[PDB]
Amino acid sequence: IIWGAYAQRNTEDHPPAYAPGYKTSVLRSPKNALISIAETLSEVTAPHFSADKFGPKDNDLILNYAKDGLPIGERVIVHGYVRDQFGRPVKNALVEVWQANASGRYRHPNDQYIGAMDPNFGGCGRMLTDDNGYYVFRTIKPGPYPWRNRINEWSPAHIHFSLIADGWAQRLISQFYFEGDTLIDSCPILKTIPSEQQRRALIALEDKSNFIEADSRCYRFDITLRGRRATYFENDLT
Amino acid sequence: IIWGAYAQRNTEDHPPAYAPGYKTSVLRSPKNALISIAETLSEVTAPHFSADKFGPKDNDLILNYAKDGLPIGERVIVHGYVRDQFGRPVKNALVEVWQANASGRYRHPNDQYIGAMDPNFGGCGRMLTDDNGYYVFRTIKPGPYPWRNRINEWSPAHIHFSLIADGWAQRLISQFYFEGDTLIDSCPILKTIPSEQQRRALIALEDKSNFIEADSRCYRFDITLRGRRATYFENDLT
Amino acid sequence: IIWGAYAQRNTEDHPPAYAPGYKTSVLRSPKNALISIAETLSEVTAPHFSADKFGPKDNDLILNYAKDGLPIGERVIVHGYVRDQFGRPVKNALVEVWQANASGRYRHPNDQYIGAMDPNFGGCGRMLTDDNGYYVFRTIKPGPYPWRNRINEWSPAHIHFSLIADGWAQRLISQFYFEGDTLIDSCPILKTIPSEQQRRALIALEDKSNFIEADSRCYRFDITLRGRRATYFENDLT
Amino acid sequence: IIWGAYAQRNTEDHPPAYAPGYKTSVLRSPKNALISIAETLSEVTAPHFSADKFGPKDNDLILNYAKDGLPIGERVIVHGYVRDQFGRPVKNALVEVWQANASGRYRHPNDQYIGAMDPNFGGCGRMLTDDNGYYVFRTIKPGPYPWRNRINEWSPAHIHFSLIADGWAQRLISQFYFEGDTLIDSCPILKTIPSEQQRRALIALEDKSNFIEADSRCYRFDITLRGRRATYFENDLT
Amino acid sequence: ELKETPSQTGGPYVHIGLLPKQANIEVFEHNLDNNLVQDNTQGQRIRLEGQVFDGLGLPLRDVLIEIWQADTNGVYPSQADTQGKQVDPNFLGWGRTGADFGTGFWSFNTIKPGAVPGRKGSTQAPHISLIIFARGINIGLHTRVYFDDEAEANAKDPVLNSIEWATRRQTLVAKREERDGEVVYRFDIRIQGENETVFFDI
Amino acid sequence: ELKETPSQTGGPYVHIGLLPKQANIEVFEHNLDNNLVQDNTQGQRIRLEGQVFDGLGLPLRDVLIEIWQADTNGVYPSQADTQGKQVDPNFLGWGRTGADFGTGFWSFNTIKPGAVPGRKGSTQAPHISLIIFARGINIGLHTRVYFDDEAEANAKDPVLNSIEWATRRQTLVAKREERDGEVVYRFDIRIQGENETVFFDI
Amino acid sequence: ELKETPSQTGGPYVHIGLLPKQANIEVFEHNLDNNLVQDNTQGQRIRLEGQVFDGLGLPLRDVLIEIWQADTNGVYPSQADTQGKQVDPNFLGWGRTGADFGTGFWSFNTIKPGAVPGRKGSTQAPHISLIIFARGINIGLHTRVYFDDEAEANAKDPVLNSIEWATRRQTLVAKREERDGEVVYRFDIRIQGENETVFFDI
Amino acid sequence: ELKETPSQTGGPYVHIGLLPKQANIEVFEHNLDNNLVQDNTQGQRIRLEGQVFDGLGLPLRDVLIEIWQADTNGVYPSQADTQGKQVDPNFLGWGRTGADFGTGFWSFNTIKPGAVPGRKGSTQAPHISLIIFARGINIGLHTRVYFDDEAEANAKDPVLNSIEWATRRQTLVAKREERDGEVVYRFDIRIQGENETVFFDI
Ligand SMILES: [Fe+3]
Ligand SMILES: [Fe+3]
Ligand SMILES: [Fe+3]
Ligand SMILES: [Fe+3]
Repeated sequence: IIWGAYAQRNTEDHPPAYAPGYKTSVLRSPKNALISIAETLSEVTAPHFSADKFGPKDNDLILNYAKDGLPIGERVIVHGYVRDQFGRPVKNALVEVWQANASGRYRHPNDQYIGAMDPNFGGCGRMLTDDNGYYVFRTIKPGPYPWRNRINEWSPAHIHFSLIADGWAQRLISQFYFEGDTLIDSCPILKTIPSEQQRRALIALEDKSNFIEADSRCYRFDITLRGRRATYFENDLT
Repeated sequence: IIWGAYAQRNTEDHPPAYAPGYKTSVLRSPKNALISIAETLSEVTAPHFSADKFGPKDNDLILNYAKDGLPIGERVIVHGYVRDQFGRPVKNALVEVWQANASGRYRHPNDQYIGAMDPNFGGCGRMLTDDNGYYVFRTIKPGPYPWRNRINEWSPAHIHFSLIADGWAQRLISQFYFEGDTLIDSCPILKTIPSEQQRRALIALEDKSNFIEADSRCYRFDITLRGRRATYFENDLT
Repeated sequence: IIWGAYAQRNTEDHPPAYAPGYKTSVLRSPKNALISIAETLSEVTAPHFSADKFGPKDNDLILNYAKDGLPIGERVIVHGYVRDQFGRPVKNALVEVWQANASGRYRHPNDQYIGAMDPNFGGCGRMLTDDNGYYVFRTIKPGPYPWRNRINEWSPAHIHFSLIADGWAQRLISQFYFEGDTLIDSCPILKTIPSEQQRRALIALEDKSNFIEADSRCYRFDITLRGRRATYFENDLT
Repeated sequence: IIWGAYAQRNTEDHPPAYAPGYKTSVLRSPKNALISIAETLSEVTAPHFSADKFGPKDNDLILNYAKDGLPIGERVIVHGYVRDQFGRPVKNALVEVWQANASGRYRHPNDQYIGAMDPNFGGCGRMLTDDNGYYVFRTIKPGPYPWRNRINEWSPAHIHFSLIADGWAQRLISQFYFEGDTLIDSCPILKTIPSEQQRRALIALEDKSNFIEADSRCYRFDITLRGRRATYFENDLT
Repeated sequence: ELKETPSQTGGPYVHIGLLPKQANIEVFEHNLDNNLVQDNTQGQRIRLEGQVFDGLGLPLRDVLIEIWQADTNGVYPSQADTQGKQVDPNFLGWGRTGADFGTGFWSFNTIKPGAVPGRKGSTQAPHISLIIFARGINIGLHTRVYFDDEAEANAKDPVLNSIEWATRRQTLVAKREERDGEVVYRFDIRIQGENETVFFDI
Repeated sequence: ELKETPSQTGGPYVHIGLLPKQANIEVFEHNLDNNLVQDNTQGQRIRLEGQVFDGLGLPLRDVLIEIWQADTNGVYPSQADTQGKQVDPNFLGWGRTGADFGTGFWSFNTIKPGAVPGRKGSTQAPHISLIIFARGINIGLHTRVYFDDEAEANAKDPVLNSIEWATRRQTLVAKREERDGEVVYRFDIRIQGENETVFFDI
Repeated sequence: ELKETPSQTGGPYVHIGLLPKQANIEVFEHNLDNNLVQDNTQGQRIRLEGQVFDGLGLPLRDVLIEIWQADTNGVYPSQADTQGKQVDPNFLGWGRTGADFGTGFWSFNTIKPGAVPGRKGSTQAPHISLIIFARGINIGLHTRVYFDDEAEANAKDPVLNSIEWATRRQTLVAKREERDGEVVYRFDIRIQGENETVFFDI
Repeated sequence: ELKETPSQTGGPYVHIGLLPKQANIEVFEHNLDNNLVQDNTQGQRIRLEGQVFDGLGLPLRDVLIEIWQADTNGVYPSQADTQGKQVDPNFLGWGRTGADFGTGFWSFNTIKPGAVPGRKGSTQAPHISLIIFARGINIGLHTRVYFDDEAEANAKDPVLNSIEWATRRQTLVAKREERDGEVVYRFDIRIQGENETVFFDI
């Protein structure tokens, strides 16, 4: 198999840069249209991270920052598969995640919300997907939180995530929400996404058969990245 | 106005005593049918509690047990109206509430769930309804929790409540859930209720216009008790 | 009752500042997003106007400018209620109105439309709402008129109105239309409103039971302003 | 992969022990609720049976009891896959089957139905599933039969089956029916199953492409057993 | 018209909200309890005690009980009492207790109530209204406690006579005992099985 | 719950209903105007004036402006003021004016307001709340006017400090001038473009 | 995800498929039976016997029983056993039998199992897992058999201690007897009624 | 076929997950950073620094930047590189940094990349691929950094020549400076307005 370029990003499946309902995008979006280029080796390559450097608790947000007890909050496992748009598994991709604690408070110098800080919770983790594209991490479910867009804006609970995979063109940062959160229908950041089916692609689903008795609930969330086409005739990449 | 008896409890609007899906009801339900009686002064009277005895923080579960900081979790206000079945407001009724903390852990000697205890949260409060039947309290939203019925049983988040109002016949204890919780469709205790419309009568609704910016969300939950009929002819109560 | 801030204005329920179909908005709309602030005493207070200053004909547009006869046109009474978003009546609010005459001609130096001027009609009135939030005025129904947006633009008949009520945050100017006017479906100014249900909130309804025989028709039009939340815990307004 | 416990049996997907329409269940069902336990090595292990002990005709009910001719009746092949609830194949599981002959008569001392016995048919077989979870056996289609529940009760044609697989918790005995049998809608034993979709999970389907010309028809029937969850954090099984 | 909010079990942790001191939570200054006798309360002091048993004959160690009763003259301390009589001013008429976690015993300190008017001019025998809440119990179970030393009044009681299976009437009569000076009435409640206690839909 | 009635532009003829004298209509005996100073009004008299410019830098010659402010002691003449302080009894706190049809200039005669409490115990710097209505403007635009001679108070103002793009804060400060005895504050509003004035959603 | 195939009663003729020799069908050369002891099997030989009774106290004469147990060192002969210990190589760990058609008696010849690890580092007392299938029984009923001569180990067993109604724990203890040299454990199962045997959802 | 998961802004707290040390969280032993130079890394060491400005010309003080580049011989340290050449074994090719919270300055320590093959036999001029994530930015913005001392190679670069508005090509050229021995390339990014930096859809 000789790989060709990644399929073009479908701009209609993502939010636009300029989205006036999310106020800070007004001064942080370009006025010019993006310039599309034909891909080169630069766009189809990406770095490799070795599992050797990762700690044993890097994907366990319940224990990785715990000092003298456990963090307060709802114990949950999140797992799923990362695939490319042609359904192929994405192997050894770097998944980094971050989130607020159970109060909706982020452990960050710029977050001064009154929601209480939890001395035993940090809110960040990472892991590499396996050969089947599978990933799993454990954490405390985050609480929704208020932020200033309109004065009484509130975001539904969410976990932020980032992926660095096989090609630089696949680079993506997004966030997923939890099935049934009533704030999903009100969020201006989620509403920057044009279509209802793509807004639904960010909702993690309750996975009841995988709950662990007297311990933790479980949510299922799959991620899809751009995929490469195979070449059978001229290969102009180089 | 001369008051007569309370209208009969509609047994089809409540769970049955024997409900095999909730295992502990099998040995704790009578085998005989209840004996219905005609009401007397005993059933239409009830005690009166004075607001004088209540503390200033008795309806503030965020601060009433706080020692050296705030409890961890989602800040929420819950409010609503208590009415009788004929729509009349229920005034000066005693509403007592209790719940688990943000981890789904109850502050009780018999709860040993691994969900973490929160040193600044107690989980109980009380208040009297006002002349319009209105009540309001503030708390941390409780987390769902596992319990042993089937081995992997989980209850959706809920706040337990109790009401002592104008007549002993109105005595009621129940619990309300939060709009959108996906565990509501799976709970064997909620499923002891026969009808879908009554299961829905226990769901508190998101009240977005009453959220407090950069502070707390708000849920609306009304409660309906049995009501007395007025008498215009013979009054046989006495 | 201790009042807290007004609920946040729902921007999705109003037109956007920039609406290219209404041409003059292109150079008169800010490019930056509005900055939302937390309310202070400045935003929750407003002036008080005394009924003592008002003339006996200030709400009677049929007679308040009449000199040697009555104005020509369709005699109509318009009445309704002003409430806040929580349904509470808005008492003693200043309602000011203005409109074109029966020809669609405004009594203004800058209106040169060929529709004829009516020597006995002025086109402005005012009144204060009563304790139930009720208001009533009498006038001549205005005629629709052409204006230059696209060259053949026509607006359906409408009466402009302004309200100064209890808080500066409630300050509002809008206009209402009359049930059945076919131009309502074509107006670019009405189409700046996003949703169909809000466009319908500006339509006054025929109120046949309140027509006065051999005299005047009647239209019903209610107005809703922003409402204040009550506070039961911390009061940070001051 | 470190295996954890089997997912909990969903009691709502099976018949209840007490089902008064199946009369013999009235005295053979416990009055107490089952006690759910957390699984140990005892519940997740099971015996292994070697294919070496099995005869060449153990899965051929047409020939395994034939003495001086072939059994009378409809020649059919039944095949399918055994999977766990997560879709994984169940390998080397022991499947044992039994059934009445073409007359609806069982070869058992306690069956005295007038339907004729067939000297060349026994009615029992067994096989182990292969690595893909596949199984196949050949037999004579059984006839429906009368039995005493109500006096004129009749069961649709069925083949009884039993599975011993990887964990004792998966132990199951049931029976499957044949597509289109009109008695399926009347059977009190099939009606002990609560839901229509689970009643349908016991119906074997006609598999026309797999019929063998001038020889035998074919039915397709898959079986699903409980499945184990994988563990990625604490493993408390031991 | 509206339907009553449906009942749900109080559950095993009902103590947190209704008897916090039993769950070791000190958050209220005034705590509701099982002592209905104040220093100036009128009437004869009595102790009411017993256990609640399940269908296996085992006691419920997590049950919560409340009682409601009239004062010594048979007047209820409620605005809904229409007798036009003055009620004892130092009497709440209600109390709440929880069974002990290890033994299942429960008790109340109260006074023996006076007789209360029944319907249509009748007189009810002295009684205390009692309700039970616990894990496994979906709707609070209502019953009444009558006194064995009021046989004459019990024989004429309208509610007891309204139970047509006469042998069951005795499950509602508590037994008087005198533990060195103190009068005690023992009332065991059997939720299910033989001698099952009568429960009412009131 | 109900949704707020949606806004619509006041349009080019807004004067008819709100400033009839500017449209040459005499129908009211008492006309609302731009003079907030009565003979007994307390405080220092100041004149507030400026122009409103569109995106081409041209003035709006049909804009209508209103202002709302506290008295000299920072008390609002509104029942919603909770300071418990007596307000100047000869002060409406509000006025309305229209830009001149030929030049676009607008002005108000008022007094310099005193400082008003902010949230959570803070103090706001002296300011006047202002709103703009005109053809082309779909919803009245809210802004505030602060005074350049109150630099100390402005530097600590909660609302000004809540604007994270600091360079924009200066668009809200009017410039003090003294036209022979009279104190004048010039405040030009730029709806769009460079140095665009900050507008608030209040 | 898929739902488990629903259970159905094995019915009165379950012997045809699972114990053909009891239904007088000779079709298999190797027949599964109730003898778990092979010549080289390690451990003490014991006989397990009893009857299964219905709600009228009558024995089930058509019930089929299977048992699953560890070897003498408490290791299961299953690939799913994770102890890392060698299991007795001459032990299947499972057997099946049917009650006699006339008396309802059933028995197994097996060995007494060794203790098996429980969860979280605990140790379970010696036990045999048992399941019952029969006409009238819609889903096989699971129970466990413990031994009365292992009182010390039974008192610390996690599963027995997880039954909160303590009086029911004794229904799971079989009684040791010694029929001239042979050790026999009698375990009667009562499906319904008084002393009903505990059944588990495993 | 599946659709790509939609992008969402990284938000103001993106540091928690991607640069925890900047948010004062010590939880990882190995932290990803902005230093791509290891002791044995080949090539000339250079520093890349600048600021990212918004539409008001103010710097973004919460932006996160990553870069991806080839080694000194123009080979990428990725299995997807098909040149058949050996890559520097002591070079990750990627780094991540965050703008300083008070000044908005960001920098990387890396080496100057060698030229990489372009499509159809062409040669690309030396460049570094860069992406920007921040509050207000819904999808990471991709751009490239070229070097002003490679004018000859830049004039023939396929991607730069594919920008038809030639005046915009210069926004992608960083300026070389030499801070006492060290080579520094200054590359300021202007998200919006005059001299807006070219962003690519790659
Ligand atoms: Fe976030
Ligand atoms: Fe609960
Ligand atoms: Fe108009
Ligand atoms: Fe059968």
